[PDB]
Amino acid sequence: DVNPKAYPLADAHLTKKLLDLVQQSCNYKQLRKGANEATKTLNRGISEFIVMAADAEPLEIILHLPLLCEDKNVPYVFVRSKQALGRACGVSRPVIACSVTIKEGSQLKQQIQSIQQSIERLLV
Amino acid sequence: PLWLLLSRLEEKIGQLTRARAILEKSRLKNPKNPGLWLESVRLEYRAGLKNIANTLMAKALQECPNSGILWSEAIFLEARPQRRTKSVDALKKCEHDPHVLLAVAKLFWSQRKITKAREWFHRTVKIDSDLGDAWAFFYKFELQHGTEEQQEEVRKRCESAEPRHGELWCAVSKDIANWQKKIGDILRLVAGRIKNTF
Amino acid sequence: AKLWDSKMFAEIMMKIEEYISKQAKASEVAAPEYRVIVDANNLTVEIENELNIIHKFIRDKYSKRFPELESLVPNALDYIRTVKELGNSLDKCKNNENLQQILTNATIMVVSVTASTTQGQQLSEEELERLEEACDMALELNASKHRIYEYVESRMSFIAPNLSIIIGASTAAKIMGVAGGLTNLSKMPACNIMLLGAQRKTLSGFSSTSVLPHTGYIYHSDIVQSLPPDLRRKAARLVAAKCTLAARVDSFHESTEGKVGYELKDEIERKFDKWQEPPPVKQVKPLPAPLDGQRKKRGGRRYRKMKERLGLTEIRKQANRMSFGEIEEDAYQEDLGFSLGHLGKSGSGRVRQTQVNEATKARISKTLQRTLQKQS
Amino acid sequence: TRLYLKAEQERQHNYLKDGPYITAEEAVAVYTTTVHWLESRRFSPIPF
Amino acid sequence: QNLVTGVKFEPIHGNFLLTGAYDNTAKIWTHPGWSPLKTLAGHEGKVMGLDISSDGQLIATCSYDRTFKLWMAE
Amino acid sequence: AEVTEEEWLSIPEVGDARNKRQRNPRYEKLTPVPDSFFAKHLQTGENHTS
RNA sequence: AGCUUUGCGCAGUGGCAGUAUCGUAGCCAAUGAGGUCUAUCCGAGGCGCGAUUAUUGCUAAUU
Repeated sequence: DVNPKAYPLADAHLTKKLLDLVQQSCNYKQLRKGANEATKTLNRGISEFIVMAADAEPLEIILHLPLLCEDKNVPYVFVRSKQALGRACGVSRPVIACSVTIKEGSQLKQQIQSIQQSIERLLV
Repeated sequence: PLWLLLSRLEEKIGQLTRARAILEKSRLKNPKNPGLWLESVRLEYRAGLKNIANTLMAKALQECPNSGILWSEAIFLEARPQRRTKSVDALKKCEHDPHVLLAVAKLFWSQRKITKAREWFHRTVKIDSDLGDAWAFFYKFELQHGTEEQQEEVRKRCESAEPRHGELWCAVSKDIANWQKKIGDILRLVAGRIKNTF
Repeated sequence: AKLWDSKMFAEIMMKIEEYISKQAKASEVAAPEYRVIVDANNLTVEIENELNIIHKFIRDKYSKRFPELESLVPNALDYIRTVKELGNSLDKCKNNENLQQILTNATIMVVSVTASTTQGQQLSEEELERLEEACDMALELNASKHRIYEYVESRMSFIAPNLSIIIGASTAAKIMGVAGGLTNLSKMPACNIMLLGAQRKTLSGFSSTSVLPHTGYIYHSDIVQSLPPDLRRKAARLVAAKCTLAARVDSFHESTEGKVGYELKDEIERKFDKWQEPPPVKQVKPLPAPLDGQRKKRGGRRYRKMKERLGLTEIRKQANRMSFGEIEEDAYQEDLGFSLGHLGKSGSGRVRQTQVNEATKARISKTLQRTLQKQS
Repeated sequence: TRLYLKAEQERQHNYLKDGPYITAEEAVAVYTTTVHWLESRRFSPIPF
Repeated sequence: QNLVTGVKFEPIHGNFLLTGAYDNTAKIWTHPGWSPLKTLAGHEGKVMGLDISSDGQLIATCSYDRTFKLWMAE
Repeated sequence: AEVTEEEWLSIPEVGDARNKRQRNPRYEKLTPVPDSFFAKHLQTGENHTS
């Protein structure tokens, strides 16, 4: 199965919703790909939420992101596939961490808030 | 001002956890207020809980993102290589109130960019606003800096502005404690305002 | 008042924790050793934040004597050693003294030339004594920092076993100390890690390429420096990315054997070999055989535009005509025989001058236009 | 061209390895002479 | 108004009911009547758990805010 | 003589390092100078009357 | 019930440039391509090879 270290793992419905929102954010120029860009967004406090994969090997290369999310008060979730997450980001290469940035006046704000509420009530 | 002063008393009392509870209740009763957030962040920072203070500052900046004081303390809450300039760039986009310009001038003076620090101090004083500890910081910097005639010029400009009305003096009391009884007659009258600020 | 007062407390704490570190080193060769490493790595940050304050104080104090040396020597330690060596007497033969070890020869001649026209007054004896006291304190702090780095480098096989494999313990020690901790190192993007330890070295009448910019400890690591200089930037980027991965693994104390580190090092070596791979055999293209058969070419808008561009123009049609027996006058010294022909000359048959054809106007390439747009 | 450029590569490599060939004292003398001349002529530096 | 995690009665008798949720708040309900009495408003993160002391006048509520709080009548 | 037969076989082939553009560049077209050159040359000969 | 945002198609009209457009069971690439400027900052394809009238078809002439 999946690594137990990724405890806030989303189910199929939330996985589909998260991938759809990630694709929409990519279309709106509101997404950052890669763990390094996710870390940069977290340090600058311009991240709505962080989506990271559960197939990263080793998973410890992105387990620092939950700590930064807790420090910066940003929701985070784990998806079951690093290949579908990359495809949602618009990149054929697998992506193990994507960050949805904050853009004032964006039409995705309501969907972003709904996804944040869904994620923040799923970790435990 | 009643909330933060009571919290400061509780900090002085030695029961810092009661101060934390009081500040939390104040923030609950007064949501999205930079003034309570600033004191809440300073409470953990002054208690040595730098990680907790940084987390509280991130939470504070999530709300009220245009707060100048929050960003001004945020950059100096960061290490000098660890995005002390990057957060300055991030906040300068957010707003341009004097608390920003004072913080940027202080950072430039910290790196001994004396010309740039002086220019940003002038922008903070002349352009941004005519209140706060801006004149005190400029005077301290020019005392540290090599300017001698300009050192008295800054004092003359500070005396020219900041009159007995108390608008600038009350804002100066945020860092110069001009609301104290001793300062009530040093350069102004206590009977005029004074008690409005903290 | 404050920095001087806090200096004694910092020195006392550093001495106590250095005695603790020496005791730990003796014991190695319930007070666990990991807490000792954490204390030493926080000591590194404290020493850095005291050394920069001392350097700022010296810079402010020494600016009265030789104000320009700060720009010539941006490095804090080099600044302190230089102001110690020169002191109040700038022209005291110190140029050929230990300065050659402190500074590069080019910047040595630059600082000597600048000191030739210092326009700065001498410093008082109290100012002197304070300056040498600050310099000695800074040198002692640097020595303590070197001792702490040596101790941490001696224990890098346990705290960061994976990252040790890639760049070695020395570079690991340097990056861990400058980052502020293994945890701080992990919570940092690979781009920032590559610039760890970078110095804004002054360029003295040279291009910014000669004085390697945006290069840190990783760029000067053994594996990165072993490549030809034309591939060292990509090597530094790749090694920094893999070191960031290893640090993230190490901060969670996983793969303590070093399996992740060995895999990352093998990947780095494979990529380096691929960059060093000899070029493949490439076929020679023979000359096309001459052809005399008719070839049908399409027309249309594109053909019309190419015909308009390459086609003969009235200004060029008239410049190709030379009058018979009308001996003109030379109009270009640098090239004889050159003439405008019938352009603006009698016998052309045209009263009015021919206008410039705008279809022959000079234009830049699409890729060149893209580069110009990017430059803006 | 090949021979001259090989010689030039050798010369530049030697300059980089042996450092500047003008000692500080000679550089100080030349710079001081230039500064004194410019001050005597009251030359105003060309601005940006 | 968010995912409810901690539900606990008064340890001595059915004096009241204490509830905690991901709404970063806690509420008190009369055990017989199930009507609200006092909303333990506060915290800044999701209230993961809670407990009431055997004495019954002590209420502790840990949260995602990295802090735990105590409640006594004043 | 001591070069083993395996060493003799293992001699690599020589590959060109120049890319496609260097080895086989596209034909470089030659174009006439713009008419502005003739215009400026004929304007050079013009002179003021004062 | 209208209005409107984003992406994807399908067409219509119009403008611009042919020193450029494609091909990739070749290689590398968000586990970071590539970095002259802004570098504790930037973030996406790059390279090699191949095709060619610097995309390719018909049609009309001469043949």
